Amino acid sequence: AVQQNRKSRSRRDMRRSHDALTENALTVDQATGETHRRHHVTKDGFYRGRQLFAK
Amino acid sequence: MTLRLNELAPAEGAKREHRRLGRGIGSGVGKTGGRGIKGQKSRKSGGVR
Amino acid sequence: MEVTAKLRGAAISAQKARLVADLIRGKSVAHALNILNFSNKKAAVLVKKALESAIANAEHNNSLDVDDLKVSTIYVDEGMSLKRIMPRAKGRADRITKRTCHITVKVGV
Amino acid sequence: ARVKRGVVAHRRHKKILARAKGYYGARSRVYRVAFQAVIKAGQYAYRDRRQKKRQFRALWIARINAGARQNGLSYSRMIDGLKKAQVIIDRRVLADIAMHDAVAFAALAEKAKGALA
Amino acid sequence: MKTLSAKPAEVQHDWFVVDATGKTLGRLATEIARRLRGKHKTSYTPHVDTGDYIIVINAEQVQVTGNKALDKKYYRHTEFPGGLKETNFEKLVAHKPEEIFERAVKGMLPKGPLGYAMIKKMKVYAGSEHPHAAQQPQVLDI
Amino acid sequence: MYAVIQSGGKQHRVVEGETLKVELLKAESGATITFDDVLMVVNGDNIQIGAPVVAGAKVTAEVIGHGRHDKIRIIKMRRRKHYRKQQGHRQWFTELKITGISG
RNA sequence: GCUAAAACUAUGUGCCGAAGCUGCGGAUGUAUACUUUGUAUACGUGGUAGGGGAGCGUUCUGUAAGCCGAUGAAGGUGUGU
RNA sequence: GUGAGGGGAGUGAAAUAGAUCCUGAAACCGCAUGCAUACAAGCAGUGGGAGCACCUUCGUGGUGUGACUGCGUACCUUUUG
Ligand SMILES: [Mg+2]
Ligand SMILES: [Mg+2]
Ligand SMILES: [Mg+2]
Ligand SMILES: [Mg+2]
Ligand SMILES: [Mg+2]
Ligand SMILES: [Mg+2]
Ligand SMILES: [Mg+2]
Ligand SMILES: [Mg+2]
Ligand SMILES: [Mg+2]
Ligand SMILES: [Mg+2]
Ligand SMILES: [Mg+2]
Ligand SMILES: [Mg+2]
Ligand SMILES: [Mg+2]
Ligand SMILES: [Mg+2]
Repeated sequence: AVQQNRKSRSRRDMRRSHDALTENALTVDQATGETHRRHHVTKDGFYRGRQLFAK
Repeated sequence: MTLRLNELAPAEGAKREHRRLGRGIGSGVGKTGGRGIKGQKSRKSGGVR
Repeated sequence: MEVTAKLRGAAISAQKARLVADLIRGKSVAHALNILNFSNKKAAVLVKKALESAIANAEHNNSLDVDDLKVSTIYVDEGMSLKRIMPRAKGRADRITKRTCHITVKVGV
Repeated sequence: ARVKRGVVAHRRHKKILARAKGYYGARSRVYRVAFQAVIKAGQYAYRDRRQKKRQFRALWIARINAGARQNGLSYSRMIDGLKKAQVIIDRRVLADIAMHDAVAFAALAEKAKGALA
Repeated sequence: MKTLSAKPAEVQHDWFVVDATGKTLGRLATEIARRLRGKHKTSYTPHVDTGDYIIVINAEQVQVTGNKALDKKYYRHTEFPGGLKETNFEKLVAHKPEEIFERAVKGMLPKGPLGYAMIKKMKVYAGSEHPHAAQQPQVLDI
Repeated sequence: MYAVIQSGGKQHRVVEGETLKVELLKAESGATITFDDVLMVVNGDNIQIGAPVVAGAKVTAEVIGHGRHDKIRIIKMRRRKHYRKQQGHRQWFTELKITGISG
C-alpha cells in the first residue's frame, strides 16, 4: 500500500511534534564538587565518599 | 529630416502579417489550428488526391 | 553584539542535529556545556565543538567574560549530499544520498 | 536569430505568483496551482459583485421591518403608505435613519400610517 | 460605507421571562427563536449576535394540538450497528422537557458557531421558579 | 441637523462640513453646486418630510475635483471549452464638500 | 414544526423576488445626417468548431563613427504609478 | 585531534571576489518578529466585517493578521453528456 496524495508539511510537522528530546538528571557531587549523572560514578572514579582506581 | 533610411514606409495595405497557428487562446486560431476535431484531414499530410 | 561560529561539513543530516540544537537554545553556556557533555547523541559532540569555538572566539577576540555569555542563536542548514548506488534484488538499483549539514552558533551578552 | 525564453517567462511567472499572495499551501508557491487559484478568485469576484447588492438590499429591508414593527406596523404596510404619501426616499436612507434617528423614523411611520387611512 | 454594522462590544442583552403553560409549541418556539436571534432590533446584523436572554417557566405544561401527544416521535442514533433509539413526546416531556424545547428552538436557528452561541442564551426550567433572580428579568407576554 | 439629497441617480444623507464622492459631473473644479431637490431635512427635533420635495430647502456644496477609483479586474472563463478573457476598469468620481444646508 | 393551519376551494388588497426593464457614469461596431466632418442620432455588443480585423512583447540588420553608461549598463530583488 | 572547519590580523577597488572562488533566480529546508488558532466539519476562495501590532502627508489613512458571516463540488482532453 502507498499514499494517494502528498502529505503537506503541516501534517509532517504535526506528526514530528512528539520528537522532542529531554535532559538528564545532573547533580553536583558533595565530595568532588563536580557535575555528574545522578546515581552514577564520576568519570574520575569517585562515588559516595569512595574512590575507585586508587592513584 | 525627410528622405532618410528611418523615414521610409510602405503604402497602406501592401504589407500583412502571416498567420501563426497554435499560439494561445486569445490569438483566435487556438489549439487545433483551424483543422477541427480528429479525422483524416486533421493529421499531417491530411488530404485526398 | 553576537560572536559567531560556523561548522561546515558535519557529516550528519540536519534533521538529526536539530533535535540536539533545540535543547540548548536560550540556555547559559555552562548549562549548555553540562547538557552536551552527558548526552549520548552523535551530533552532541559537533554542537559542543561549535559552542566551545564560539566561546573561545568571544573570549579572545572581543574580550568578553565567560560567565555572562549565553547561547543566543543557533541553527542548522543543509549541505552538499553525496550520491551513491545501492544494488537491489532482480537487477534493480537505488540511489542513496549521504546528507551533510552546517551548524551556526552565535553567543551574546 | 535564436530567441531564449528566460526573462519574459520568469517575469510572467513572477507576476502570477505575486498576484496570489496570502494563499495556503502550494497555492502561493507552485505556479500550476497559483494560476487556477487566481482564475477562480477572479470568477468569484465577478459573481460577488452581483450578489453584494442583493445582500445589502436584504439587510436594509430587514432593518426597516424591525423599525416598522417597533413603531406598530409592518414592512409592507409602511412601504405602501410611503408610496401613497408620495415619499420617494429609498431603503438605504430609511434603514440608516431607523438605525440612528428614532424620532425621525417614528415621524415617517406616522406619516405613512396617516396616508394609509 | 455609510451602512454600519453593530459593534459586538457595544451590544447589550436584556433578560426576559416567558411562561409556557397552555401554549402551542410551534408558535412559542418561533417567537423565542425570533427574539433570540435579534430580528426585533434596528441594529440587527447577520454576523453579530444581538439577541436577548429568554427564560422559559413551566416547561412541562406546553401543549400540542391534534393527536401529536402520542404520534410525535423523536429519534436518535448511536453509530453502533443497531443503536436506533425512538421515544414518544409524552414520556419525553414527562421526564425531560428541556430536550423538547432545545430541539424545537435549535431546529429554527442557524447551523454554525453563531447558532451555537445563540442557543446558549436560552434557559429552560420545569419548575415555576428560576435561579436567575439577580439579573432582574422582565415578564414577557409571549 | 442633516439633509437628504439626490445626486448621480442615488440618494445621500449629508451633514454640514462633510466630504463625499458622487458620480462624474461636468462642473469644473472650484465651482459651487446647489441642490434644490431635498427630500428630508432634520434639525434635531424639527422634522420636515417633503414627500415630493422639501419646499424652500437647498443644499449648497463645492467641487473639490475629479478622480478615478482603483483598478478592478474582470475575468471570464469557461472550463474545458477553450474560452477566457480579461478586462480592466476604473470608475470616475467627483469629490464634493457640503458647505451649507440653509433651509 | 403546522389542526377556526403555517392544509385544501374561491376571491381582494399589499410586499419580496434575476445579470429582465428603468436611473447615473464609461467603452466599442455598423448605418445614416453634418458645414472640418468627429460631436450628436438609431440599432447593436453570450458564444465551441470556424471566418474576418487590429495590436503587445524577444533576437538579429540599417538608421547607428549617433544617444545613454564606473556620478554604475545588462541581470536579480521590493515599492509607486 | 599538529585533522576538517571557523574567528581575528593582513593583501586586495571589492574576501556573502578564499580557490566547492563573476552576477547569482525557483522548487526545497532553518531562525526571529507581528497577528490568528486546541466545541467545531468539505476544491481552502470571494463580498462584507469587530479586534490587535507598527507607521505616519494624524485619517469618513497605510502596512500585516484577521475571529463571525452569505455564496461556492480544481485544470486539460474526449464526448449527447
Ligand atoms: Mg474559434
Ligand atoms: Mg469524430
Ligand atoms: Mg474534419
Ligand atoms: Mg437586481
Ligand atoms: Mg446581450
Ligand atoms: Mg462576442
Ligand atoms: Mg541593431
Ligand atoms: Mg535599431
Ligand atoms: Mg548603485
Ligand atoms: Mg545583449
Ligand atoms: Mg457543544
Ligand atoms: Mg475556541
Ligand atoms: Mg476577503
Ligand atoms: Mg484531441
